[PDB]
This record gives sequence, C-alpha cells and structure tokens, in this order.
Amino acid sequence: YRHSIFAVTHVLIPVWIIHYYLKYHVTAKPYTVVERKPRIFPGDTILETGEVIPLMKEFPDQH
Amino acid sequence: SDAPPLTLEAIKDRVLYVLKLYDKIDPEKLSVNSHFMKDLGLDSLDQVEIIMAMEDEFGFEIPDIDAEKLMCPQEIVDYIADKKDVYE
Amino acid sequence: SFPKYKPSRLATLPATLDPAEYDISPETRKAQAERLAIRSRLKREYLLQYNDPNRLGVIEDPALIRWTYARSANIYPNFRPTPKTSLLGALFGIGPLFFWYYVFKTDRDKKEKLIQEGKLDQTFNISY
Amino acid sequence: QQERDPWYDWDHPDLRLNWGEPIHWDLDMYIRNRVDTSPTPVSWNTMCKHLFGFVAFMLFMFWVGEIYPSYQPVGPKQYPYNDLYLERGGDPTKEPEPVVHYEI
Amino acid sequence: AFSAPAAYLTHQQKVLRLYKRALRHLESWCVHRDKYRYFACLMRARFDEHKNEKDMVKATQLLRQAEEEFWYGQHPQPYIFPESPGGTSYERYECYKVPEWCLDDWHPSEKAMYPDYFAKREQWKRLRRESWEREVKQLQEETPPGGPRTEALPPARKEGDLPPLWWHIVTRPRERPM
Amino acid sequence: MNPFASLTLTTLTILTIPIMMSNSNIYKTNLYPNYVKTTVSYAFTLSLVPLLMFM
Amino acid sequence: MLKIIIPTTMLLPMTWMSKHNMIWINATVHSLLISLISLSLLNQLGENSLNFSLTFFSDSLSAPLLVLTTWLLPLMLMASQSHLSKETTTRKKLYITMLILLQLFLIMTFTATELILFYILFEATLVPTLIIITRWGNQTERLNAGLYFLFYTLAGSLPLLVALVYIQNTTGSLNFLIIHYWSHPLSNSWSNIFMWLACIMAFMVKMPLYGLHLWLPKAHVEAPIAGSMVLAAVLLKLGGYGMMRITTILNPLTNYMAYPFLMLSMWGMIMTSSICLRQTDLKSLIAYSSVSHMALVIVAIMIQTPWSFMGATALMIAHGLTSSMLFCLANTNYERVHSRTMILARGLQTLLPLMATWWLVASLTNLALPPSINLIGELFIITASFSWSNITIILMGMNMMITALYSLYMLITTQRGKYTHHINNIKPSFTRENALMALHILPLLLLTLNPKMILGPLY
Amino acid sequence: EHGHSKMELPDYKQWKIEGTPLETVQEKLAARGLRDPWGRNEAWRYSGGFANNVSFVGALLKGFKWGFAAFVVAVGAEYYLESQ
Amino acid sequence: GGVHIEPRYRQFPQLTRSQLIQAEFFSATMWFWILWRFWHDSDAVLGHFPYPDPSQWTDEELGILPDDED
Amino acid sequence: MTLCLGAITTLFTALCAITQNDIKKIVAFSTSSQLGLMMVTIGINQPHLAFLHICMHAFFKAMLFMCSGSIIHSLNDEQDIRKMGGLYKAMPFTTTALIIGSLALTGMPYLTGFYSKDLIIEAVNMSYTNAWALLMTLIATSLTAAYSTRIIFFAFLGKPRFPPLVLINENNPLLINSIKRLLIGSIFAGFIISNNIPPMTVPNTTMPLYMKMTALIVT
Amino acid sequence: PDSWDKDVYPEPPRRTPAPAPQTSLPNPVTYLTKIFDLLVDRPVTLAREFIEQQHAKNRYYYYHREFRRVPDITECEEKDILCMFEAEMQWRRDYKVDQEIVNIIQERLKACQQREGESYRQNCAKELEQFTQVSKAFQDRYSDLGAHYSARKCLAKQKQRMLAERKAAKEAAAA
Amino acid sequence: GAHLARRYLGDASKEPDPLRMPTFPPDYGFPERKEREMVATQQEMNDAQLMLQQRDYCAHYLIQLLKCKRDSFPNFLACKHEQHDWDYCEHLDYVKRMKEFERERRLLQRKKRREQREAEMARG
Ligand SMILES: CCCCCCCCCCCCCCCCC[C@@H](O)O[C@H](CO[C@H](O)CCCCCCCCCCCCCCC)COP(=O)(O)OCC[N+](C)(C)C
Ligand SMILES: CCCCCCCCCCCCCCCCC[C@@H](O)O[C@H](CO[C@H](O)CCCCCCCCCCCCCCC)COP(=O)(O)OCC[N+](C)(C)C
Ligand SMILES: CCCCCCCC/C=C\CCCCCCCC(=O)O[C@H](COC(=O)CCCCCCC/C=C/CCCCCCCC)COP(=O)(O)OCCN
Ligand SMILES: CCCCCCCCCCCC(=O)SCCNC(=O)CCNC(=O)[C@H](O)C(C)(C)COP(=O)(O)O
Repeated sequence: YRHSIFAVTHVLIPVWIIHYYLKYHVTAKPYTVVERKPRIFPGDTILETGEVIPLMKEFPDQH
Repeated sequence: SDAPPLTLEAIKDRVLYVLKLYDKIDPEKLSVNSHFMKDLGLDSLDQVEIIMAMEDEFGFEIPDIDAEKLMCPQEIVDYIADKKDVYE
Repeated sequence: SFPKYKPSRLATLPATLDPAEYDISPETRKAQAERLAIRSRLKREYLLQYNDPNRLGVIEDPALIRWTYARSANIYPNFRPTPKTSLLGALFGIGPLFFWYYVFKTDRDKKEKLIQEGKLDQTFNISY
Repeated sequence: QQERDPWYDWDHPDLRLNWGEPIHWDLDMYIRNRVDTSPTPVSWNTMCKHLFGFVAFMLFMFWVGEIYPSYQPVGPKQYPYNDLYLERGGDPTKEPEPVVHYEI
Repeated sequence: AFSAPAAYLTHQQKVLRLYKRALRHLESWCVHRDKYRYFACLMRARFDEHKNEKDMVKATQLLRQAEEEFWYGQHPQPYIFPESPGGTSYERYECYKVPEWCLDDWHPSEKAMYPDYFAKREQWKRLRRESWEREVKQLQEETPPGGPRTEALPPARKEGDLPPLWWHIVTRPRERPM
Repeated sequence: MNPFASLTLTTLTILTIPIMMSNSNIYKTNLYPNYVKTTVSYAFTLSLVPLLMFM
Repeated sequence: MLKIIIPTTMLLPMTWMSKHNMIWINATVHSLLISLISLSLLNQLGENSLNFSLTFFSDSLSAPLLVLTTWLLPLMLMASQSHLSKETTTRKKLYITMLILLQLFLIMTFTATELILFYILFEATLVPTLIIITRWGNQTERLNAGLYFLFYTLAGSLPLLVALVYIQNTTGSLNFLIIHYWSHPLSNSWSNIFMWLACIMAFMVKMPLYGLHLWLPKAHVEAPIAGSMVLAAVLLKLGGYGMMRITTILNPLTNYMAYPFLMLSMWGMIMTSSICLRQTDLKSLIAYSSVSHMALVIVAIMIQTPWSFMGATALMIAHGLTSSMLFCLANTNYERVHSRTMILARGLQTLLPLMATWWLVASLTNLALPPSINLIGELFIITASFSWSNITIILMGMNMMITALYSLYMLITTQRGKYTHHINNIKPSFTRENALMALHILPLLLLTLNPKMILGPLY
Repeated sequence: EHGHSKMELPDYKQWKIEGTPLETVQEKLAARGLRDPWGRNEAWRYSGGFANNVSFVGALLKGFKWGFAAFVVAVGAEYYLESQ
Repeated sequence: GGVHIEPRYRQFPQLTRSQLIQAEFFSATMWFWILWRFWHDSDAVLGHFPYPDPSQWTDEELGILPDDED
Repeated sequence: MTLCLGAITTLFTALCAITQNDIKKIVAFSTSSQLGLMMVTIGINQPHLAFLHICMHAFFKAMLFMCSGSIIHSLNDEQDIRKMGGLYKAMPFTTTALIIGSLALTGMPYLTGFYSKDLIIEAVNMSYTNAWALLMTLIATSLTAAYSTRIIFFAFLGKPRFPPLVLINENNPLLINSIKRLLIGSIFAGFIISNNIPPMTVPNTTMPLYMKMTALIVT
Repeated sequence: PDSWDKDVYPEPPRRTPAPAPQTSLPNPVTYLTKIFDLLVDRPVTLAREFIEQQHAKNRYYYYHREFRRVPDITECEEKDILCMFEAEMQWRRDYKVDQEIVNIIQERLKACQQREGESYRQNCAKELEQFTQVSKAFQDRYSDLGAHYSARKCLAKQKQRMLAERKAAKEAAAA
Repeated sequence: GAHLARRYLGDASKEPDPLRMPTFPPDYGFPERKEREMVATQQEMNDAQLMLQQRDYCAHYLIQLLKCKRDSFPNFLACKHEQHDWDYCEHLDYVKRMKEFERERRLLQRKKRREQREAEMARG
C-alpha cells in the first residue's frame, strides 16, 4: 500500500505534467525536440511511403 | 558505532587482566592499589611498557606527561574512566 | 654515523635535533623558570576571569588587539623612506603594470596588423 | 602553529594559542589551515632534488618516446570512395583527383 | 593534557619519551606481533646496556646519536591512534560539542520539556555561585606573592569547599555528545 | 507520443521531489533516508526504460 | 517619474510627524510601498527609452539601479533599528531623514536627462553620506574617514564640472539624447586628451580605481551598517553609470586612452583579491572584494562592446545585493561580539545554524556560482575581454581562483572550527536579522530567472 | 535494545605461548639471553579460530569447488541436450 | 535490522550460517561464471584468427622480380 | 598531451598506492590510476571504450569502497592496515565481495573489468603512440595488480592485530543487500553491456600471441 | 501542427523503418510503450480536450503590429534631429530583425546537425553554406560598431567599405 | 615488435616509413594490379550512418550485423555468424595491410641492393 501511493504521487503525477508540457507546449515550437533519424538498412520498408529499400550486391559468401 | 557502554567494573577487570598477562608481575601479589615501583619492584621502562600495553588494549594513547605519573592500577582505571566519561 | 638532516625555512629543525637544549646551563634553567612563571601568571589571570559566574561577555585580550593594531594602523607612522622600501615599492608597484602594458600592446598591435592585411579568418565571429 | 604542542591545554585548542601571549605577526599565515613549517622525515633539499629529477626525467622520456614512436607492421588503412571524399568535408562539384587502392 | 607542564624535561623524561617513540615506530615498521615482540625485546636490550651508566656528559652524548638514528629511521608514515592529534578522527566530534550556557537561551516552551534536568541545572548554578565566592579568596590567600610560578592549582581544604576554578572542567560537553 | 522524452525528463524531475519536501514534516523524522533511497530506486527503474528504447 | 519622487519626499513629513514608537514601522511600510511602485519602471522598450518629460527619463540601464535604490531603503531601516535604540527620538528621525534624502538624491540622479543636473545630484549625495559616517560612527577614525571620502571624491569631480560646462559652450547642449544623436569623434590632441581625463577620472575615483581606492576601506569600516550598505550597494555604481553615460562622446580616444586604466584594473583585481587573503577584519575584507569586482566592471566599461556593457550592468546589480548582504552578516556578528575581528569569534555554525546557512549562500553568490547573475556578469565580461585580447584570460582566471579562496576563507574562519570558549553572550538570531538576510538573498535567486531585466539597453 | 548482558572475560590461565611463533621468538631471544615479558599477552591472536590461516591462492579460490561442480554439471546437461 | 551478536573479548566472533552460505554461494557463482564463459567463448582470451608469418610469404604474391628486370 | 598526461598520472598514482597504509588512501590512488587509464584511452582516439571503462569502474570501485567502509565501521573507526589482521573468516561476505572487486579491478577474464581494461590494453599496444606511454601503461597494470595484492594480504590473511574487544559484525540486511547488488553488477554487467551496445569501433581481430595476452602476463 | 510555418523551418519527410521481428520472443519495448500510452497519454489527452473546449468557449484574437517605412539616415539632413530620430528607430528595428534572421538560420543548422546522426558532415553542407552567407552579411553590416552603435556609424562603415571596393575594382580594371 | 628494434638501431633507410607509405608505384610489382571492390553503395551506407572510420571495405558485414541486432533485439545472442563474418573481413583487411607493409619492405631491400650493385660495377 505504501509503494502504491508512492508510485502515484511521486512517479505518475510528475510524468503526467512532463508529458503534457512536452507534447502540447514544447513541441508547439519548432526544432525544440529533434530526434536523430532512425537507421535505414537494406530490405527495410517505410510506413509512410511503403516502398522497399533494395538489397545488396550479393557479395561472395565464404567462411 | 554500536559499541557497548563500558563501565568501571569493565575497565578495572581489563586493566587487571592485562597486568596478569605480564609475566614480570606475579598474579597473586598484585592488587588494584598495588604500587608499581615499590610494591612490584618495577623499573621505569617497565612502567612505560605497561602504559603502552594499556594504550594498545584500549585503543587510545595517553600523553606522556600524564603517562609518567600513573603508578597504581586504580590510578590507570581512574584516568581511563575520566577520559571516556564513565558513570558507574 | 648516518646521513644528516638539513633544516630549511619551510622544514624547520626538530627539537630533539637542537644542540642548544643540550648546552644546559644554570641561566638557561632560570630563563625557562621565569618563562613558565609569566605563562602561569597569564593563565591564572585568564582562568580567574573565565570561571567567573558574574562575567557574561567576552574576555578582552590585549594581545589580539595589539596584533591587529600593529598589523593595520601602526604601519605608516613607522614607515621611513629608505632605498630598500623605495626600490621595492617602485618594482612591485610599477613593473607589473608596465610588463602587462607591453604584453597587451604587443598582442593587440599584432592582431590589428593581421586584420589590416586581411589574413585573420574572423569568419563566424559575430558576437564581440 | 601546526608544530605547537597538541597535548597542551591551550585556551584556544583549535588555534593552539594562549590568552595574553604575544601573537606572531604572520599568525594568519600559520593557522593549521595554511602553510606549516613542521620538520619532515626527509630534508627539504633532498625532496626538491628528487621531485625535480622525477619530473624532468619523465618529460625527457616522453619527448624521447615522441621521437621514437611504436607501431605495427602495417600499411595505412584504405577507404573506398577516394579516401571517403564526399562525406568528409563534401564539395561535390570539384571531381577530386582519384586514388584507387591496391589489392594484394 | 590534565597535568600542568613543568619548567623543563629532566634526562629521565627525555630517555623515557625516546624509548616510547622508538617502540611505537618499531611497531609501525614490524606489522606482525611476533616480529615486533622480538625486535622490541632487542631494542630494550640495546636500551639498558647503558642503564647503570654514571656521568651525565657521556649519557647526554648518548640519547643524541640515538635521536639522530631515530630521525633517520622514523617510518615517515607511522601508526596513529584514530583519536590522536594526527589520527583520521582526531576532531571528528568537535562540531557536536555545545557549551552549557547555550541552554540559558532556550525558549520557555523548550524548557517546559525536560523540567527535572533544569531543576538540577538550577541547583548546579547555585552551587557554583557560592563556591566561586569561596574559591576566589582561597586562591588569593594560597597564591605566592608576585604571581603563580606554575599553572598547578590547589585542592579544596575545608569541609564545604570545592576546588578553585572547577566549573569549566567538570562541565566539559562530552567525549561524544552526539 | 514518443515516451522517450517524457521518461528521460521524468526521471530527472522526480529526482528533485525530496529536495522540495526537505522543508516538510518528513524531513524532521527518521523516515527521510528511506524516502530518499526509495526515490532513487524508483528513478533508476524508470531510467531503465529509455535505455531499453536505445538498445 | 514624479510618481516615485513625490512619495519619497512625503516620507519626510510622515517620519517627522510620527509617534515616538512608530517611526520604524511607518518608514518601513511606506518604503516598501514605494519600492513596489517603482517596480513599474522595469518595463522597457527595445527602442530609445521611456522619456517621461524634459527633465527625467528612464532606460533599462537606469531602471534596475532605480529599483535596487528603492528596495535598499527598507533593509537599511531594518538593520539600523537595532544600534539606534538608545538614541533620542529627534536623532532617530534625523537618521531616517538622512536616509530618505539619500534615496531621493539617488532616484533623481539615475534619471537626470541633463548632465549638469546629474552632476548636481551626483555630488549632492555626498552630504547625507558624510553626515551618516561622521556622526553615527562608533570609532574615533570616522572623522578621518569622512575627510577621505569627501576630498578624494571632490578632487575627482571638480575638473569634471569644468569639462561639462566647456562642452555646453562648444556643442550647445548637455542633454543626453542630443549628445547621443549629435556625437562627433574626438581628435588626437592634448586638449582632447585632458578633456577625456577630466570626464573620466571623476567616475574613476568612485568605482574606485586601483590606486584611487584608499578612501573605500576607511569609509566602509568606519560607517554604520546603513552607511556601509548604501556605499557598497549603490554609491559605487554611480561611477559605472556615469561612465556608461559619458563615454558616448569620448570616442575614438578611449580606444587608446583606456590603456593606463585597464592595466590598473586588470592587475588591480589581482592585488586587492590577494589583500583579501591576509585580512584580520571582516569589513575590510568585504571592502576589498568590492574593489576587485568594481575593477572588473571598470575593465568591462573600458572595452566598450555590447557584451562588455551587459556584463557590467549585471555585475553591478549582483554585486550591490551581495555586498549589502555580506555587510549585514558581518554587522550581526559585530553587534554580538563588539570586536570586528575575523579570528576572535569562531565556530558560529554550531551556535547559530540558520545564520551559517545565510553566510554560505552569500559567499556562494560572492564566489560567482552558476547560474547566479554574479557569474552571468563575470562570464560576459570575461568573454568580452577574451575577444578584446586572448591574454586577459590569464589575469581573469587568476582572479577567479583567488576570489573563491578568500570567500571560503571568510566562511571557514568564522563559521567552522571550534567556538571561542570565553564568549557566552551569543544569543539566538532574531526574526529581524533572518528576514533581512532573506530579503537580500531571495531577489538574487529570483533575478537569475529573468536575466534580461538586469542586462541593460544593449540586450 | 543494545548489547547489555554482562559479558565475561576468559581466564588468563588459558593463554599459553605453546603452539605459536612465540616459541620461535623466545628461543631466538634466549640464544642471546633474553625473554619477552609480554609474549603471553598476545597468544589470543593465535589461540581460537585464528589458529588456521588461508593462503593467498586459497583465498582467491574461495568458491572454486562448488563453481566447478556446477560448471561440469551444466556442461554435461548441455552436451546431453544438444546431441539429441 | 539484524540479530543480536555479542562481543567476544579475544575469541572468534559469532558467525551466522546465513552469511557463510551467502558468501560461499557468491564466490561459487563467480567461479562458475568464469568457467562458463571460458568454455563457451574462449576466443576472447586465446584469440580466434591466426597471425601470419611475414617471412613465410613468397615473392610471387608480393610483387618482387629477381633484381634484374625493373 | 592527453596520452602523456594520462600515462604519467596512472604510473605515479599506482607507484604512490603501492606502499600506502591507509586503506581509503590505497583505494583513492587506485581510482586516480584508473582515471589516468581513462585519459590514456582518450589519447589514443578511443572515446566509447573510455566511456565503457567508466561504466565498469563505477560498479567495482563503488563496491570496493563500500567493503572498505564496512571493515572500518566493524573495527571501531580504524583505517590503518597495520591493525587489520585475519578477516578472511572473521567477516566472510566482505572478504568475498572485496576479492571479487579486486579480481574485476585487475581484469580477471570474463568479469566486468575484463571487457573494458583488456580492450584498453589491446588498443594501446597496436596504436601509433609514444613508446613511453605504452611502457608506463603496462607498469601501471602491474602496479594495480600489486596494490590489490597488498590490500588482500595486509587486511585478510595474517593473524589479527585489532584491539582485544572484538566487535566484528556483518549481519545487517542493509549492508548485505547493498553489497550484493554491486556484486551481481560487477560480475554480470560487463558482459551484458558489452553485448547489448551497438558496435562503435573497428575490432582488433588479429594480434600476436604474446601481444594479445600481454595484459594477463603483466597482471 | 500548423503552429509554425513549414517553409521557414524545413524538415525532411521523416522516413522510418517497419518492424521485422526475426524471433518469436516478445520484446519488452512494445509492451512498455503500450502500457505507457494507456496509463499516461490517454489521461493527458482527455485533460487537453477538456481545456481545449474550455478555450473554444471563449475565443478572442490578438494582432501583429505593422510598421510603415520612414526615410533612413542616408536621406536625413545633417542637423535635422526629427528625421534622425525616425531613421535611428527604423535602423534599430531592422537590426533586431536581422538578429532574429541569424537566429533562425542557426536553429536550422543545429537541427540539421542533430538530425543527420553520423552523416552530418555531409548532409548539412547546404545549411552550413547558408549560415556562412548569413554570417558574412551580418558581420559586414554590424560588426565593430561598438557599444554606442548607431545608424550613422553603420552608414560610415558601409561608405568606407564601398570606397575600398571601388578603389580595388578600379585598380583591377586598369591593370 | 622486432621491426622497431631493427629500424631504431639499424639503418633507418633500410626499413619503411609508416607515415609515407607507399613509396613505390603500385604497378612496380606486377602489371595486373586487380582493384578492390566495395560492396555497399553510398546511399545505403549513408542511410545506416555507421561512422566515418567504420566506412571501409568491410562495411557490408557491419550492415548485416546491425540489421540483425535491430531485428533480434531481446535475444542479444541470436546472431554470432554476422559478427564472425565481420571479424573475418577485418582480419583479411589487416592481413592485406601487413602484406603491403612487407611488400614495400622487401621492395626497398631489392632497390637498395640494386643501386649498391651498380655502384660496385661503376667503381670496378
Ligand atoms: C525549500 C522548499 C521549496 C518548496 C517549493 C518547490 C517548488 C519548485 C519551484 C522552485 C523553483 C523552480 C523554478 C521553475 C520555474 C517556474 C517560474 C518561471 O517559470 O517563471 C519565470 C518568470 O519569473 C520572473 O521572470 C522572475 C521574477 C522577477 C524578480 C523581480 C523581484 C521583484 C521585487 C524584488 C525587489 C527588487 C530587488 C533587486 C533590484 C533589481 C520565467 O517565466 P518565463 O518563461 O520567462 O515567461 C513568463 C510567462 N510568459 C510566458 C507569459 C511571458
Ligand atoms: C597613481 C594612481 C593612478 C591614478 C590614475 C592614473 C592614470 C592616469 C594616466 C594618464 C593617461 C596617459 C597620459 C597621456 C596618454 C597619451 C599618449 C602619449 O602621452 O604618449 C605619447 C606622447 O609622448 C609623451 O607621452 C609626451 C608627454 C610626456 C610627459 C608625460 C608625463 C610622463 C610621466 C608623468 C606621470 C604623472 C601621472 C600621475 C600624476 C599624479 C604618444 O606619442 P605622440 O605621437 O608624440 O603624442 C600623440 C598626442 N598628440 C598628437 C597630442 C601629440
Ligand atoms: C583624486 C585625484 C584625481 C584628480 C583628477 C584630476 C585630473 C583631471 C585631468 C586634468 C584636469 C583638467 C583638465 C581640463 C578640463 C577640461 C577642459 C577642456 O577639455 O579643454 C581643454 C583644456 O586643456 C587644459 O586646460 C589642460 C591644462 C591642464 C592644467 C592642469 C594639469 C593638472 C595635472 C595633469 C596631469 C595628470 C594627468 C593624470 C591625473 C590622474 C589623477 C591622479 C582644451 O583647452 P582649450 O582652451 O579649450 O583649447 C581649445 C583651442 N585649442
Ligand atoms: C625505528 C626507530 C629506530 C630506533 C632508535 C632507538 C635508539 C636507542 C639507542 C640508545 C639507548 C639509550 O637509552 S641512550 C643512554 C642515555 N643515558 C642513560 O640511560 C643513563 C641514565 N638513565 C636513566 O636515568 C633512565 O632514567 C633509566 C635508568 C634508563 C630508567 O629509569 P626509571 O625507569 O627507573 O625512571
């Protein structure tokens, strides 16, 4: 019971304000949150476009 | 810390215990009031060795000016009790 | 025979290695006696004034007052213009100023010459 | 004041001074929180010589190591696209002088 | 600490002090107990070779070469007891030592707590108030003219007397007040 | 959206609540050290999540 | 601007027609209200100024100084309450009158659309301060101190007057706006060199410049607490404000006339800081720290770059607040011990813990701990100096190091260690002293939230 | 609740120099004609559970036996499961 | 938090079997982990790829002609 | 400059640690030497490896200090190793934890300190560096092993040397749990973090037999 | 989000990979994200809807201020103080706008460097060039004016630059 | 290492300089001179944005390794084959570099023996 109330008033309430602050105010302004672009490898498919990145040049496999 | 509250009985018993382990002093002749130079026939170097043994057994070292004038086991017990603030 | 210990200013000679204490003489003993006598008189006065239940303030110490007065306010009336004081004052109060003046003037002249020649690469240097 | 008697019953135990005694002119320079002139196990000159020697020898040997570096029996590493020209600095409109790597 | 220092150290005191210092530094050098005991007995043997020596000049010639040898072999990092003037906990609890007079500045709401203690404290204050008036005259009469020659204080000689200048010795804060 | 930012700021933010509470009643009691230790443990278990997202 | 000038004047009849036991309450309350009103001045524009009338105008360099001047009076009243208790009602009212007159003169000085009116009020501030030092001073040297604080100042400012009137004979106006808009370069001539020196040394003496700083330790040590607060907080900043105002006409001579002074400052901030390491008096230590900080401000003003000016403004405000708080702490110790010696009363943290916390915060701000506005000013000045020349950093760096040392020295000598045994009259700190320290320190840590309000017109 | 139950000291006749290095110390002293008056005081450092010492390699190899047993059991299980 | 353990005055202190089994278990798991990693992944210590001998290569592959052509 | 500074730092601090009597001073000089090793790693252009070493050193050095503090509290505020004697059996959990910490600190294979320090040594052997810096890095590794030996020997192996009133006690849940969490860390975290992070440098795939093992021989 | 102009702050299309689980082992990241959404984003979203409808109940506007053009310092008489005042105010406003333009370009550069990951030295060359151009322009316009800067000093600096350019071009033409 | 001992104690010009490799024409050995082939193109090898020093001829195996480490994330021990292949490719690159080192070494040997032989013939 102590750890239940602790996680509510010490973890749950702060993360609500932080998430509210970030997703409606900080991200209202441009360039405030900049994410490094995710890595693209051959064979990956992109959700927005749907196209498929081609595979490689079939290197000679040995050992 | 968690160190027990040592008392005057403990100090006296420990001092006599250390003195009995001193083979230069026979255990049946020594008493709490037994003088060192006269009643026990000890030199001054034996007195300073006794003081050093007290220091090593109790964990604190007595200043030499106070050490050189400790001549009875009762006096050593009283000095240690005064230093460590012992009630009873 | 052992290697000897050499005292210096910041590492003084130990008491046990002082040959002076081994030249024991009657006047030396009398001097030590009167030294401890004055020490004991001062200690007696301090303890008399310290243990008093009626005294509810600070014990005014003449020695501390003398130290502060001599350090602060007794300097100038005892100051006498001598070659030692004059040279030390001139050096320590003029030399650093002219040294730093020369250093900064040389640096800024070099920088200005580089700017006039145009070979400095002050690109992106917006804030100054 | 660090080398004064620590077992004496001073009036100011932390300062190790007595009420009424004359105070050293430079007291606030020797206050046990600052320069102390206590005797040392080794002479001052010996420590100076040893410390100076230790530092000078280390600097000299570091210079020597700079003069005579250590490495492995290898040639320089090889990078595919003209020593990786396009993505190190850029400048794509110059067509740099090509270099091709020797397969051995 | 407790004993007032004398005008000087006699040859006996210097020799005893050097013996204790040498034993301590030898213990520092010889960590193990058996080795320390062997070398301590050997040091004692080397120490009393000149015990029965008679003239002062050559004895003072000794204890000097001995001091030089000690300073040569003094183990530049000796063992120090934790509460000693060089120990790792020498003045650890000096920040917890509060003077007794501070208690006089407590608010009455604070003194409402702990009332028996303050009754005993008032008894102690009254006892000091009377004993001081007795002690001042005792010290005035017992003191040699021209000022004390040593900082040693006389005991109490009457029935109701208390030792002169006793208040600030018996009322030490504590060794480990907190 | 994108819990990474929210959690990686929430851990630092909740690390400071006991400092805010240092003037409360819990500071005058013996439950303060346990409170601080529990807060640090919770912050650690919350910080483990953006580490998983990065991995 | 009369909405601030008139109430400060009305503080006088209100004080003189008050009860024998209600003067302090009334003065404090109405001074705080005047400060709240003057809070209105902080709003500024990115353009020229807030020109109220032909006589008074406000700027974002004048606004923080005016706000600090208005805020400082209630604190001075609170600290002066204690040591004037045994004074007759007439003399207490006279003390309050001197403080009110000084505030009024400073308020009119910082607006001062015209340079001669600025000079007149700038030198009018000399009389109430002199009377405060030489009348309600504890020591015998106060009289001597007063003479110093007088003549130095006048020695610097009598040539200035001449220069000022001379300028009006050549340009026709001393109005600051026309002086700004109709500025022309100064030729490299002996006449122009001397006019530059006459315009500069008047404000150089009051910063004070190293070598002209001798009056300051005397005046700060021998003055009462309110005198020390007003001297360290505001009266030192008059020179900096005057230099910011008057250097708009001294170009391009300042490009090389600044060399004799920059050195005297750049080396000076070292020497005075070193002096703080060996000092047996708290008040002298705080005075010399003020000298070092104002030497850095002098450097910033002489460099004459936007970052220099922003840093100088921020440092002036921060130093005023910090030095006032340090003087208040030293006075709380002095009122208990009556000694004014650092080494005498020791181990005060164990006896007075909250005052020890106040000491720690004051020393931390004095030490320039980020992100306090002290370090904002220091950092801006250091960046500007580095752009001026890359070697200045060495000197700057050393000063930073030395500062930390003596600051913590002052904290360790008085608060840490073992208490002096024979001192038994150290009563617990009153609500008055704690509130005084709180009201000094909270504005600093609030201003660190909104730096642009103290960064000046070049922000 | 603290450690207050009136602990007793051992009897001082328990401490005998017999079975220690202190015989070696006494013999090497007597070969020159000397005795250690405090030799018996320290016998408690060699008397009880302090009578047995552990070597450096033995200290490093504190749990080698159970660990090796578990390791070989795991290897046997892995071998019997992979070759199926 | 724990149990009451009394001083001993010159004899071995009282030891709970709990701490003994715990210390033994952790030492045993340390040694088991070391052995398991050495068995399963021994290439981290002894290496996996051989180091060629430079003198064992022939001049045919090294671009060497018999000191007379070029 | 970074390489030279790190090398001289690690050598000089290990040489100072080799003969200290205070346990806390020994461990402090140990962490100073490890910081010098981190700076050497920076100097040979290997930043992520230095970060990884930081992460491992955190675990095992924190646990080493906690064990030292446990002993200090156990023997009534004592720090000088001349007065700690036989503690291998007197307090077993501290003994085993500090043994594991000293093994990890010296890069015993397949512990937390292996996955960082072994790679540090391999990288410093095959890089175009100062000969002197490499030499002093090797000597620093040897001296690290030597002062770990000094701690173990002088504090756990001989006969007891503490005052007669034995107050040794370990049975507190707080101390045991705090030590065991970093025990599990300093055992498994090296492997876990090394295998979870993406590759951030080219590997040193091929090595001379003597050069690959040189760290083990030195230790 | 329409809160800012996409042309002033360009952002690439943000192509992202699709999950290709190669093992049947369920990951903790997806479950953690699901529970995070359910426990955090939904209450925040409902609170935002409540606040947004409260705001929509009371809708009011604010406007951007427009400034007309005035004669600049080049077309002001030598001692005519009114035109000098107007030109000075205009020049100060233009200086502020130029500062904000440099700020915008710097924000673009920083966002590019963070976004591009490890290929920033190549994929931010356009932003680096654009910042170089803007920095050169701003430095020519405003640098070395001093703390007591004004429109007259900027004009004098420009005039000296133009004299230097004209002299150099004339010398090159007749060589 | 021995090459350090040889170069720093023997003839400096006898052994090659790592800063100046190579000092001989690539075709000086044999005229075929087959070229190295790079597998991953610029676009994908940028989209994976490895590192500027990881952008060598072994990049394709590193791409495969990253593909698996992203794909089989929770089981961080799923793919060792790709790690082994990348290590093998790096080992091959290192042995090619060692071959280049020894090639220039023995080429300098032969060159030196040459000009000393013509010196001997000229003196004769
Ligand atoms: C010890 C127990 C503590 C318990 C309490 C814990 C609570 C945690 C909070 C503690 C500090 C955390 C700081 C978090 C920031 C919140 C406040 C901040 O956001 O407000 C600042 C604003 O505060 C003010 O700017 C600073 C106060 C100014 C102080 C002036 C003093 C006035 C009288 C003092 C006398 C003057 C003497 C000095 C002369 C100059 C900055 O706001 P800003 O994002 O920018 O824009 C304001 C809103 N807008 C968007 C509409 C424009
Ligand atoms: C003591 C505590 C400090 C207080 C304040 C100290 C700061 C005051 C310093 C005054 C500033 C410097 C004075 C003049 C600076 C101008 C530069 C000039 O003097 O130097 C050369 C000039 O050479 C010499 O300086 C000539 C004058 C020499 C006489 C000056 C006295 C030197 C020592 C006196 C010190 C007294 C100062 C303290 C008084 C109490 C320049 O070469 P030149 O091209 O030719 O002259 C250009 C100017 N023109 C065009 C008008 C001709
Ligand atoms: C606490 C000590 C501080 C004292 C500071 C005092 C020094 C101030 C500097 C000199 C003061 C007087 C300067 C003149 C006032 C301005 C007048 C002006 O600008 O006009 C000049 C006035 O020029 C002068 O009158 C200069 C004469 C100076 C005589 C007094 C000299 C005093 C000593 C100066 C040397 C010291 C300099 C540094 C002092 C630092 C302070 C210690 C030009 O003359 P015009 O007649 O207009 O010519 C136009 C047609 N060609
Ligand atoms: C590790 C450090 C190195 C060790 C260095 C040590 C060097 C020591 C060598 C010199 C040995 C000496 O004593 S130096 C010889 C000094 N002279 C004398 O010993 C003559 C008279 N002795 C006394 O009077 C004393 O009191 C006494 C009778 C001893 C006791 O008496 P009690 O007890 O009845 O009081």
